[PDB]
Amino acid sequence: MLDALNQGTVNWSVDDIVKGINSSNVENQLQATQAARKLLSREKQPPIDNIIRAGLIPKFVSFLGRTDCSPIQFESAWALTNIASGTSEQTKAVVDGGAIPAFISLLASPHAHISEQAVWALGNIAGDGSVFRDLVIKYGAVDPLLALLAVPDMSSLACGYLRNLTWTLSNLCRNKNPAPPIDAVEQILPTLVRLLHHDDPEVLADTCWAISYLTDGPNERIGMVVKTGVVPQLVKLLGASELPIVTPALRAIGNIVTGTDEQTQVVIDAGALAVFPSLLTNPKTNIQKEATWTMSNITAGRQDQIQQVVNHGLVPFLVSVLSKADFKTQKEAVWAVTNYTSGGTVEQIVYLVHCGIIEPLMNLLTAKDTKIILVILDAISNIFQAAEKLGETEKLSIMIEECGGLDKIEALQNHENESVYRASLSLIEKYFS
Repeated sequence: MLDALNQGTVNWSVDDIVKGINSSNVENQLQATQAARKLLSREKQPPIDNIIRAGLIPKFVSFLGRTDCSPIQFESAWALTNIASGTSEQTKAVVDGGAIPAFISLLASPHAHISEQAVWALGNIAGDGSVFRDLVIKYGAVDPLLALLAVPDMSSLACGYLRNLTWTLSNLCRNKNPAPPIDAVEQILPTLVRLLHHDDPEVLADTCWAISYLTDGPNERIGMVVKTGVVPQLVKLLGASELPIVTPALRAIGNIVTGTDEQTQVVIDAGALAVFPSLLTNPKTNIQKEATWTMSNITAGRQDQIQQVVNHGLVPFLVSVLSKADFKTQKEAVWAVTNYTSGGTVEQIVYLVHCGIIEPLMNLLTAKDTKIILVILDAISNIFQAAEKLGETEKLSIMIEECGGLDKIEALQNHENESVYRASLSLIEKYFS
């Protein structure tokens, strides 16, 4: 019944656990609790419902408060968490048994490894959905969670512990319907901001993820993030060599430029455009895709913003990706071109055409995707409008003819797709007759 660690074992019955856990002997209570966490920590087929049916949750929860015996606090935190990591109903049973406030009080243990358990517990529950997340917040988890990081140097804290607390904060930032209560976000941001200057790769990755969640919302949310001055540091991390940093850094920058024109300018002012050559030629196609998407949202902005895209020499990269990247990225490149031609100046559209946008664009008119064809034709239209202003519609017509583009446009003349038939007929009637 005891192993060579003097702990309870997986060989204890529920009968045994119930007896031990109800004893006045503290060592017996601890062994019963160890036997329970060992049973419940089996990855596969843990007998969670048997422990719940033995009415044991309220007892495990009161053990969380047993300062006289930190190992009992640890072992019961562990068991409860394992229970909570099960079905939604199993989690709901842990919560209904009062575990959240008890975990929150446990953050005050002067034992790092105990307060660490509480952080871990609350992270698990918070991430079990928006509803639990809000319960964790409503019960007051935020203040004590942050107080653990209110120290002079974060580096006084062990890497493991910091990783664990950062992970838990990012779950308080995660999910929608509904999104995190705004005042909790206000409270948390300044700490995330300090975390982005820490130099542990996993801490940085977790914090970038949290920021990406906060920036996935209405502009009010984007603004809050932007107003902290993190954007520059986010841009620095875009440059990081670690893909697990670059990926959420990129998502966050991508989200921010879906915001207002001023919000996008903060991104440009921080020097993001300079990182785009390495992103747009990054072997990971997901990065190319996210990067091109971001670029599509910058070329949807103002003319002096489009001008910075040009000034950083990014247009040939865009041509390159429109030509010879995987299709999902090519779709973002179509958007980037359509946006750029929708808002750019005449001179900017002349430059885009001199970079050789036309052939790659025309080639995509064989795509079997109606949305994409209609957008490409929209882009074609915008380029023609600029040629009108120079009285050069005809020289563009000729550029389109020679790279096989008039053929691809003629090929859309099929009534089976009435939408595509009309778009393409009009274009043919106006500039190819």
